[PDB]
Amino acid sequence: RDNIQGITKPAIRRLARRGGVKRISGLIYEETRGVLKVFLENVIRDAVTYTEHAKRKTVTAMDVVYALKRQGRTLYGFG
Amino acid sequence: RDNIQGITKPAIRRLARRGGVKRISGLIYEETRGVLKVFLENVIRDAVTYTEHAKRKTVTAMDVVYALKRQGRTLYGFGG
Amino acid sequence: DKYRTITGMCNNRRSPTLGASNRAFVRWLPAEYEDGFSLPYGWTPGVKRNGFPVALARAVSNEIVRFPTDQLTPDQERSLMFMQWGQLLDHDLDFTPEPA
Amino acid sequence: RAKAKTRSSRAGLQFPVGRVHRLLRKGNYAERVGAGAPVYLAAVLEYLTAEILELAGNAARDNKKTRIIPRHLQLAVRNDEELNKLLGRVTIAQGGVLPNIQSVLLPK
Amino acid sequence: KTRKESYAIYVYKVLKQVHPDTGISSKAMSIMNSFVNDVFERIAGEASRLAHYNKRSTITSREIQTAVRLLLPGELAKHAVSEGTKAVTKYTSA
Amino acid sequence: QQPPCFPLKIPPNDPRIKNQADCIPFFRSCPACPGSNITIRNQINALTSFVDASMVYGSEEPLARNLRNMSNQLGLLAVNQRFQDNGRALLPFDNLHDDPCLLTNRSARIPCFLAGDTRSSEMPELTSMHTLLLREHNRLATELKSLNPRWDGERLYQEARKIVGAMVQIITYRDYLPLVLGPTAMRKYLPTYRSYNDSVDPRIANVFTNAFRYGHTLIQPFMFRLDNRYQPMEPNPRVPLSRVFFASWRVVLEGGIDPILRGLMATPAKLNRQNQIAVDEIRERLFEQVMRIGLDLPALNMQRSRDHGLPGYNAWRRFCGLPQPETVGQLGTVLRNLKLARKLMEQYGTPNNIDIWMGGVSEPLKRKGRVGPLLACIIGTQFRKLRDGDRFWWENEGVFSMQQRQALAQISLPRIICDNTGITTVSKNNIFMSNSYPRDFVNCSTLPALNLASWRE
Amino acid sequence: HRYRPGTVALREIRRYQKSTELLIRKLPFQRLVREIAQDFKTDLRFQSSAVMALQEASEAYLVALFEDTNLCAIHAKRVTIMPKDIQLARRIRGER
Ligand code: HEM
Repeated sequence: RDNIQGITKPAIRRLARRGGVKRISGLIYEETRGVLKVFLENVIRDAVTYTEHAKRKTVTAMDVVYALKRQGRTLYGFG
Repeated sequence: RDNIQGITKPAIRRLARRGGVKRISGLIYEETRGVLKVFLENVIRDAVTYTEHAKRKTVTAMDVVYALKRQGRTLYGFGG
Repeated sequence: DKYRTITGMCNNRRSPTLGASNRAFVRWLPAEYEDGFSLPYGWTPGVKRNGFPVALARAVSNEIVRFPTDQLTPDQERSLMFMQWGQLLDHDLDFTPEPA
Repeated sequence: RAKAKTRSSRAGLQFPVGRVHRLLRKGNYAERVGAGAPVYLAAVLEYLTAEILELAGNAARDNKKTRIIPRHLQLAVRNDEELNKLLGRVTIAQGGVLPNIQSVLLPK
Repeated sequence: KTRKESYAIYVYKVLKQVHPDTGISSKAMSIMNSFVNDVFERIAGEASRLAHYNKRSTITSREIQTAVRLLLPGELAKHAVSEGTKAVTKYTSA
Repeated sequence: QQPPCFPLKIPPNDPRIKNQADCIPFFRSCPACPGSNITIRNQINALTSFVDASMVYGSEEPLARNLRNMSNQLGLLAVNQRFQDNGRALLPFDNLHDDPCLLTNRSARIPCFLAGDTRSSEMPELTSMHTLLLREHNRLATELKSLNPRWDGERLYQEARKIVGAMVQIITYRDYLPLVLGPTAMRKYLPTYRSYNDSVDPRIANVFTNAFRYGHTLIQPFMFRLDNRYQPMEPNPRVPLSRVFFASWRVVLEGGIDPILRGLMATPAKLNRQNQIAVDEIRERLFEQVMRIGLDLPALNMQRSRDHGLPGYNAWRRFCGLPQPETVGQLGTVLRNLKLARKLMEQYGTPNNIDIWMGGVSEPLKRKGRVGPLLACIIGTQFRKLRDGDRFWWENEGVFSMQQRQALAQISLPRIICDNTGITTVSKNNIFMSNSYPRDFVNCSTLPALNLASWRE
Repeated sequence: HRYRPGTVALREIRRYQKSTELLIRKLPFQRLVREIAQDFKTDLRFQSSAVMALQEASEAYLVALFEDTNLCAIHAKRVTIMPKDIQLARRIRGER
């Protein structure tokens, strides 16, 4: 499953526009996809560890919140 | 009481050499002095708060170690 | 390429014959011989190696390896399955044939 | 009463299981502490200590020294990816820095 | 004089296990003591948080195992886990 | 002394061989390119340099075909047609011009067995391991046929072959290597697997064949067999190792492979100490019955190291990155022993001349490991190359499905041992570490089996 | 005799990356620390270990900052470090 290509080029352009970027080189889309994959791998690994410790099969929002918080990325709004 | 000039230009140049810097502009020294003063002010303020809570008058090494660990700058070798 | 080949052929695309069976070993260091090409050390009597005589392997085994058996010390953290699996894995990896 | 034998000897460790248990009980971590938690913690701490000490001793030997100094600990930690990730935000006193120079600055 | 506890004799025993002919200075022993204390506090704090999340009131070896999995990076963690298990089983046998 | 013979000359005052004219038999290895003089001699690897369960499936196509069962459509592997251990399969027999198995005992008249390797009958323990692997493959094929009845015999054979290869790889790289190298060397030389890498040479190095003989120092001088209660089985609970060499009749006619496996699981190995290298059973009585005179396994090791033209101890110390001693004091510092360094210097004269096996087994062992730093370096490098250069690695993407990976990761040696034969009580956790009855044994009615339900097509 | 510019600089880089000592004189740093602490509490005392720990922390911080500054300077196709590089490194690090 090659779902990393589901994060399209216009989506990355929108994320760059929100960040204040005016001109965009054509080689940053693969780089952004790699960066996003690394970040997601770290957070999801921590969340799945938290889920497995509780002997559950469902990844809850609290697991994601704890996984983010333990990386210094506290997220407000999901409990 | 202008002891911020005790951090001489050769000392800043040595610190830059240890960091791998080959050529140094002439205005780097005042900027480095300001940066060092800011860092020292933060750490010493935290250390003095820790000392005052203990109702002491000397700033021990453990107060400095705790003050550093608060900022996320753990230091090994002094204290425990 | 759904399964392995018995001979291990064409496993590497760059060099299909690399890693297969019935080929030469890889030399991590250049070989040393008493003549320089194929003569083993100790073949010709009186030939000194690096200014020193070549020891008899049986003599080395006699003086250094030999020890009275009655003070054998068993391993307190390993079983004979350790030795058996080591031997089986070795019989997997390599086998150097010699002329009959 | 039988001869007292330490818990760390039963687990075959060098780090103290009893002291670690006392520190867990007195440290305000949880209301109760299991019987096997101190053994696990002592084993993990001994493993990490042995790893870093082995690397530091190798670094000292490469320098033709006999005694480990903070420089050798810094060289051991900074030359290992996992240990460098574990101690990313840690300063070692009298450790120095890892010798590197950017390729741009070298004469061409 | 008040006794000051430290992880000095145990670090020296481990060092003699690894490098029997290598010594260690005083600054290096201070650094190793600080390292042991730091890792102990990190693992114990993570285990306490894990116990609190699941509404438990006991720190067990499963909490310590999960804390080691979360904190230690990559291969290190795996080896650490093995060592820890290797101890508890032995401790149970005796 | 004419080619291809390189006999071992007997030194004076030899405790065993008084006749100095006698020489231990020894044959040089087959050259890679015979008939040349301008090319440096190199040796031939007769087997595939991969962990592919090739001890039972053969490395040559004619032998590989001969091993399978062609008289059916179940894709099984041929077993012995005349002997069975309590109704369980045994290895198929082999025919040879000169069979040492018959020479061991004429009255019994059982020839050597046949498997993927010609050395599968040196001792009953290796034959027991081979028979266990064969039984496991046959049982896997049967359960795959019951699981998938539309499948053909060739498909069943290939699938069970893949399963057994992945099983061997998992067991080795997860249980055996950490107990050899120790945590530090295993972590240094075998880091976390990333992906296949075709720029890596998986060929077996020449030194490895001499650096993997460290196991000659773990050999106990006796063979132990235990009954169903892990008690000394009568007759002959313990047998000298000189009388079990090539004695294949001890497998068919002496209760089968269950007592041998039970003895292996519940017997401590031998600890390698700097003053206790190897026992006399393999040093003065190796292959005593088959050969005219007993062999010397350590002396054979050094002689074969010389024959292959391998460099000295210091060359490998420099190659691996360790300090290279030059004098007696430096050698004593490296070995952490003064008597042994003095003996090595009085026999060789310089550390540059010490054989790789001698230097490897004379070094102090690592922490929680069974080899010294140099042997650890060589072995870890070789196994890292084998893992990273194998395109059919069990962890490689596409070789196995995700659910198949999760099913495979739960396998274990005790499960196979108590599932493919009559033993019920087996050791727990690391089978290579548990050697005390009954403190660390289980009933294996608790540990889970291999879930093949992910193999539905 | 005279060395070309940038040669003694590289020699100094190699020299100070091998040592572990402190590169700031101890007395001026102690005076600076006391002057800074004067603004929080009056008539304060310092253990010698406290001043030594402060010096170690400050030197490590400055060396790391100069490494980041060198990276920023090289990014802009330059060899000298300017105050703008220090400001960029600090702003990206989150300090400003
Ligand atoms: C326990 C009883 C064992 C016996 C009686 C035995 C016997 C032998 C003999 C006679 C040789 C040929 C000697 C030579 O010319 O090099 C040999 C080869 C070898 N053995 Fe063993 N062995 C035993 C166990 C082991 C173990 C446990 C290992 C490894 C863990 C091992 C590894 C090797 C290797 C690497 C070779 C070289 C193969 C070659 O170069 O063709 N052996 N064995």
